[PDB]
Amino acid sequence: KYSIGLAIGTNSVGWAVITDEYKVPSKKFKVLGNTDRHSIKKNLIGALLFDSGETAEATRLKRTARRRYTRRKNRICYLQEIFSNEMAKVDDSFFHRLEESFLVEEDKKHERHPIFGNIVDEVAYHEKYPTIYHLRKKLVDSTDKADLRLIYLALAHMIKFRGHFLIEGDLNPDNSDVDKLFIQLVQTYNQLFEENPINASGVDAKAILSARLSKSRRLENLIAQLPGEKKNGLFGNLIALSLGLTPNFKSNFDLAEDAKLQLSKDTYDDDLDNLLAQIGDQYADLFLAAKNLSDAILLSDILRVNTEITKAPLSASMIKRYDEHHQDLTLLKALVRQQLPEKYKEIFFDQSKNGYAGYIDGGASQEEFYKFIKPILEKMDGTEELLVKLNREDLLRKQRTFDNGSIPHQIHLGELHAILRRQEDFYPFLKDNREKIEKILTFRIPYYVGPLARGNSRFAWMTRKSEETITPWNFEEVVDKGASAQSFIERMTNFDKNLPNEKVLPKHSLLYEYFTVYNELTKVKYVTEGMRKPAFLSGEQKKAIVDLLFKTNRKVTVKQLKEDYFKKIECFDSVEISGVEDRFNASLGTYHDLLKIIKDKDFLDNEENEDILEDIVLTLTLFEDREMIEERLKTYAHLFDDKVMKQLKRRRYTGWGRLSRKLINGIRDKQSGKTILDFLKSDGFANRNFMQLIHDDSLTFKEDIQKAQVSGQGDSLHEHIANLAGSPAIKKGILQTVKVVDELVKVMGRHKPENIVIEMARNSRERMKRIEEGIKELGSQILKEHPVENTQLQNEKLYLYYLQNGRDMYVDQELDINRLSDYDVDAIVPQSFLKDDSIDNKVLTRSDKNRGKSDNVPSEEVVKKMKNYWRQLLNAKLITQRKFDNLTKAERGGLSELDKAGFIKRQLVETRQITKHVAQILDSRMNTKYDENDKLIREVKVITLKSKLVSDFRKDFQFYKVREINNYHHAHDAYLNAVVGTALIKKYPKLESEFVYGDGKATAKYFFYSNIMNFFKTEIKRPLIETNGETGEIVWDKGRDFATVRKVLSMPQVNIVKKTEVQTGGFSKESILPKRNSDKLIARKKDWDPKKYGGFDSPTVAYSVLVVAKVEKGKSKKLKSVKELLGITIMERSSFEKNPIDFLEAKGYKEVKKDLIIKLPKYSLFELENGRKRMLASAGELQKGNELALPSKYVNFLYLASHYEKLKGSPEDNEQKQLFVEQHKHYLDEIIEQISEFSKRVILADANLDKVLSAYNKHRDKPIREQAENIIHLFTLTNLGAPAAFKYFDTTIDRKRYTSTKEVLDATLIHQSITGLYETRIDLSQ
RNA sequence: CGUGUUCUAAUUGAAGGUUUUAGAGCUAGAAAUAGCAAGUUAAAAUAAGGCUAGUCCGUUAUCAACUUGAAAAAGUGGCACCGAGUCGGUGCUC
DNA sequence: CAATACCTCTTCAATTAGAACACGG
DNA sequence: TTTAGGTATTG
Repeated sequence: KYSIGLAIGTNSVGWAVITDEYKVPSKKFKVLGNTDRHSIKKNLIGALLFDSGETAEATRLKRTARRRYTRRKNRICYLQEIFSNEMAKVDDSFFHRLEESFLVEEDKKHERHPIFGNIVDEVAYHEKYPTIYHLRKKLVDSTDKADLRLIYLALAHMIKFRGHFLIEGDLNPDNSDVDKLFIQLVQTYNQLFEENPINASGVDAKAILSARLSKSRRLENLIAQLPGEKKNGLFGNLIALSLGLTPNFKSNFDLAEDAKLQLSKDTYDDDLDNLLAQIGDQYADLFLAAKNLSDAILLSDILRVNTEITKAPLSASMIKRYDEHHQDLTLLKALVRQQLPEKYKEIFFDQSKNGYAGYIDGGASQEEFYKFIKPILEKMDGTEELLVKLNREDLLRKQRTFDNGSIPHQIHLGELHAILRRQEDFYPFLKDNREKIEKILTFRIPYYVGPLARGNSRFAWMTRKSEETITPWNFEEVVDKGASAQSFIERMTNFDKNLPNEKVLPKHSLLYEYFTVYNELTKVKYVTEGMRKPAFLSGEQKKAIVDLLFKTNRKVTVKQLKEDYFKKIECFDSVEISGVEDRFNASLGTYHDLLKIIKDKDFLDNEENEDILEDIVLTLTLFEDREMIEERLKTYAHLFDDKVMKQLKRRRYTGWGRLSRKLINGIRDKQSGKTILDFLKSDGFANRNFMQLIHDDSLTFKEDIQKAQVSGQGDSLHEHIANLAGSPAIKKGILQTVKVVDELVKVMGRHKPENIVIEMARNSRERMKRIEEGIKELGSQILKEHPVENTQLQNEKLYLYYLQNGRDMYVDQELDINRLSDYDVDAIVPQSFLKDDSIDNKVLTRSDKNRGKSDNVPSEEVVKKMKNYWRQLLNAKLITQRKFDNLTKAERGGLSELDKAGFIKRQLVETRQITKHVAQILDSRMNTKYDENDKLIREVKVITLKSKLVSDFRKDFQFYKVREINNYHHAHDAYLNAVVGTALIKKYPKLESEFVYGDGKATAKYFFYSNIMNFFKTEIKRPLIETNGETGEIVWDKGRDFATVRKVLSMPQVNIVKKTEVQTGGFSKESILPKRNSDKLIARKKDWDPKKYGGFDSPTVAYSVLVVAKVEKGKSKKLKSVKELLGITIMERSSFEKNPIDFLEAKGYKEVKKDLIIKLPKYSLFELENGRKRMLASAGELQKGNELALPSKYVNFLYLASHYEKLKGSPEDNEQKQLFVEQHKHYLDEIIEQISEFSKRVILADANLDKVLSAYNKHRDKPIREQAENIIHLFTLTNLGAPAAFKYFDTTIDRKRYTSTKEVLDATLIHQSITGLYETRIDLSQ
């Protein structure tokens, strides 16, 4: 006789229970435990809060990291295992010192000095070769045998930090001189293209190409010197290509299909080559000439140093940085001595202040130290060159800085190679292992290979040819690499909804194509002059149509049918076709795709070869990497010409279908012995449809399927709640709410509800890049003209201006950067139709009156001027298809009366699909009973509501919601949603299809919805009491019921249950604190004394536990008795559970009482004394446990007082509210008295409270809007949970935390329900 | 069907940061002190660590209590009424 | 004791897959 | 992107 309404949010879940007259019931419960009480009475409405659920994204980037860090450790491992024999010969302990290089001299086992043991020599190496990049030049240059331990020393370093694989190819650093290389291209292109000849013109190609200027520009700067060549003309692309780019010369050679080329991209050498043959072999020389330049320029940025001396440029550059520090370090210090020597300690000796002494020795970034000395360099004179260097960002470089990593790995490998070649003569073992050693630097598992697991990884999927250990060297052979690649993908791709078991067919499969075609053809009607009835296409006719027309054309069209087949074959001079649009919707595209590739039409037609064409496409869809693609294209390799095969690889396919293969031809109807495809071709008489067939009872197809949906019988609840497409947090809530219902029903005597009413409610650097790119494609200097910062664009009217590129969207005029305030944000589509605050639906222009009518999308006039302008933006990606299409819409017709009706509806019916399964799951769990007909006995209605019913209802009925006062409102919001949705479908059963779950003309529809919520009101002239005119049933009573709502709303006691959740996650703050004398510090590794070595700190605690036990005090070690809290940290927790006592004793607690220990999750609740209540938060601290049941009038009063966004109300009413603000303006004192009395009673943090009071007291003069909003601010001290910062108008009130758990220890412990209804109460004295 | 954004799940890379150690500091001066020279680099751990010993796994999800289960998860607590500062009383069942 | 006041690893690359949602045709 | 438990500091 009751109904349950619930609110499901990210962090909260609101529930309620309602009588037959919208009252809320009031039951007396039991209370297990030792306390005197044996029952308590509580209301039937409330909210269960919790911590927001957390996504796996951080954890995965952890998962990734750990797999990542160790592999790098492994590379440093293979060098040693290569080296071990020859290193012991040379040195016994070199490797041992390195492993133990970290340990303290006292704990050091071998000689402290890693490289040579001796103190004297190590000093020597460090001063001939002071930075490891001084050593890296030597052994790529020197032709004199060198100490092996220096050689390994070089090698690991490159391997440990190796360079990025963004670019894959081979680099011959014979490319140092760009001018020479470029000039050589001018030559070979002239020879190729005698008719139009370039002139080199003495461009500082090295100078032009070399420069930092943006990549697109340089090719422009180069073509600005040429005497009159087009940018996109053949030369231009080539030039553009060497600089990393993906130009296109398809337009100069008019290839039918676009021919796009990146040197960097893996698919280049063939790609040009696959292309190159097609333009003649002659050019091929031209591109290589281009690559050779690319190599010389490509590396240009890492070193501008003359190539000619050095075969190891990148490292040589670092030597350069070192020298350019030294003399600028002498000259700075020297200059400071020359002027302002007095302030010289701060700059160098003192770490703290960002001084150079800070820079080397303190936590001072390169950007933190460059902006410290900026005044000083300026303030000083004679430093002018110095200033120039800094502005360049070159002032005092360090060898490791954030940027490196635009160093490709192929010079780090360019330099590994030079060393081995250099010294393999001295040492035979290198030539034996040069390949291995290079392969260590070279080798990266691909993504599709996955973790090299052996059956123990939830994550990995690869499969093994040989079970021997995998080493970079043996890799291809051990891993079933291709097969593994098909495994990568076949776990993230779909299964048929109809058939769970069969994995979905790829999109470009011929069979889907013979299915789509034969299906769209099944309902073609045709008529001619002679016939009585227009009739279906016959089986003979369809096959004839598919074979002739479709197999001959990509697209088959209506008059292709009329004249090509009927006239040609059936000779109907003229015909009428009912079935189709201008052309058939499907096409036999894949059939056509192939015909071009292999040119054997009968082959495609032949049935026997048909499983090849699906295992061609399943392999062509399935794979990304062209080398990978080849492997399974060998299996069918024998038949085709070699020339085709090369062609075959290129046309890769994408996307996947929804239909399987046993469906389309998989299953056979028993009586008729035909599969759907069979059915589709040749259903005699009526031509049944896929949909039809799947519901033809006469047919077995529905029946057979029936088993398929059933198999596995669904899955248990979280197994299902964790597969719904949505927020991780939202799913957590979805679960929690059902755990509420099964109680609320359990509570209501296991009596199922009449109605269950559900609601759900609804980047800093992202803005920077999108603009960054957009201007670049646009090429405007507007970004240059005015620059801005990454922290600035959370303000739209600023941010919008940039996407619009400083021009009026509706006006074609430039914009005032400074006075954005005068201008107006305009939402393209009016808010009344839809509520959109997105960058997608907003625009900024001076006046929002130039778009057009208030009541429509921007006017035809607006589109005409700037439709074109809107294209530059879309291409720039400065706007979007959603943003664009609406903007251009008016030429599509402005929103039709049909459109408007649609928006007004969607405000009220929830079409959000995440809120659907949730609705569905309730129905399924709730209604299990089955009637004699297959039909379902729906005994609980489910209802989904949009927020706007309830949110508006408070606005129009004096039920205002102030979130800030209390956590209560999340619970009122079920109640309202309960009675709203119950009373709705008691007046309009017709809407039950829309509002409840289970199976032009618009203008009126607009009316029907807009006024739907009228009936509650007395005047809009409505009768007080509502009814169903059909059933003679009462639904509403304006007088009695409204009063009831107020009675429910202001109820003093609501159930508010912070979920007790055990803490999880990282053990402690990731930061590694320096060695300290603290027992707080945690030893980073099991041997490493943090007093000695440094450690972590700040461990989080998965749950605390009360030990009532004894410890010894004093020399006597007398055993006293304690009862304290011991938090068990998350490193510790695993250890605890194996045995607590042994673990507990270890801490030193003695004669621990085994039975007494009680696990306490974070957020546990104790009520001590006055009814002041507290939630555990950490072992040492507790949280505000109390809620404020503010009498409503104060709740109502404030909402108006804050006066949010001024007033949105209808004008006459606004007068009505105001007097009451100041009739009851004295209420403000009442509120403070309400906080003031309560704060004294429960919050119990007086030291602050006087402080708070005073702020209000001296601000009595200030207006209510000011004072009024702020009092709302002041609620923050009050609120359930943990202290945070807050202020009155300018006065900031710091928090007061609760610093020990002692006061809990002889107090009540409350273990409540998932609802707060059932409790068990524990008086802690013992 | 086409397209596009957004968000989620997985995999495979790069660059910094941090932490002890190694880069013979000197000149005075009994000393705290005070004069100047030096600084740019490397090694190593990078969740403690687990057994299934992999170039594997190690921060998501799920969690009142009590009886019971390995775990999953099943089982446990009268009703009415009048009233309201976090549930208080009444009558009834019991 | 419990009042104040500081601290909290970061920023980039590449590849697949699928909902969900909103424009067009 | 800011909270809200851990840390040692000062009165």
